[PDB]
Amino acid sequence: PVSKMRMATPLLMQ
Amino acid sequence: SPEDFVYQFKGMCYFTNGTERVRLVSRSIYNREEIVRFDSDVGEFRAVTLLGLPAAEYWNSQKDILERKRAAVDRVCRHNYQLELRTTLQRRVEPTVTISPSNLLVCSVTDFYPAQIKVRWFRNDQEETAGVVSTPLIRNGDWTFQILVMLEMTPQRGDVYTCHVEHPSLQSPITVEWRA
Amino acid sequence: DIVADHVASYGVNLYQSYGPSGQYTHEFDGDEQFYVDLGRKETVWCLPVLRQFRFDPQFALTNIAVLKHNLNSLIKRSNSTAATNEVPEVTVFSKSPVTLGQPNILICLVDNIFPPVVNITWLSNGHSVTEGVSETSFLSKSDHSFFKISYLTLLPSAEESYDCKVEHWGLDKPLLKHWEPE
Repeated sequence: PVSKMRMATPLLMQ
Repeated sequence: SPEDFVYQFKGMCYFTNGTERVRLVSRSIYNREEIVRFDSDVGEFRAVTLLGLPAAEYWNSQKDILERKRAAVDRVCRHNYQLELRTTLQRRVEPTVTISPSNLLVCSVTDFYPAQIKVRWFRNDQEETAGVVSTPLIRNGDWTFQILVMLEMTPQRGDVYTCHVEHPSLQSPITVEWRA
Repeated sequence: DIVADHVASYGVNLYQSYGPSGQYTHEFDGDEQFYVDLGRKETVWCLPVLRQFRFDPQFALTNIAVLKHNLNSLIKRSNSTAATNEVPEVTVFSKSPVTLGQPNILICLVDNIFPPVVNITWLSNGHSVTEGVSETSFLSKSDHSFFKISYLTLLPSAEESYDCKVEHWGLDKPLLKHWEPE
């Protein structure tokens, strides 16, 4: 119930 | 000298008028050169140089990838902002104000947060403007700032100089005096 | 270049071939909220109030993995185009106005860092100083170079001076920024 800091996630190239 | 290869990825959020306007720009960087970018204003990836072309073409071809990047401004930005509102944007640290000679009078305004601040000199109840010059706002790195505001004067008998400081942290403005 | 009230980096993800090494941090309005200790899988908050929140360190390691792959793809695709060495820009100042015998902190600002590799150490009257020393992570700039700040704790005393010693590849010989109380 403890709040979370979120992050943007990187993408794998092909 | 040694050789090095650097890759950076930056998920940046931009907020204005509280949470009315929120913009996300994910950035990919190859040695100081941004090559691909996702900007929530646009809605899809865009190569920014040739290097970023295959990446953007591939990522854009994935309906589920774009699906999730379009949701990111809500999942990541707006979410974190709520946490920021309760903590980081609540941080108020009060300036400590000090007058001292360098013919110059320096008003040191140190250790404050956030950055907004107004420092005014007075000489005998009259505001001085023409003879004042600030250093740029200095960022300490420790979640505080400082700034130095100098005044050119030649001290006469019975002269009182006043540093006047406004900051969100203060209900009432700080005043510090200095006498010849 | 974008104008906003507030600007966050909910992910400054960094990887580099040299080392190799990584870094993961969140910034808010130009200050470091936290970094993740990759070798320890540990979140280290840099602004006390934020210790009430959680952030799984695992996923930062995952992110760096993605970067590691992508970097390899781009070294290949760019015909091994390697980073250019900048000249760093150094400044030393104090946190508080100086009072002899009253506790202070020296700040060493190192700007325009690229690539993110640097040795920042302190010198007191020619000897080096070990304790009272800490520093930030590499902080990001909009031009994609970094800056980094080094701190030294001290009691200012007359005839007792400090040098902030910086080593970078863009530097021919190590640079020394001097500080006197005065």
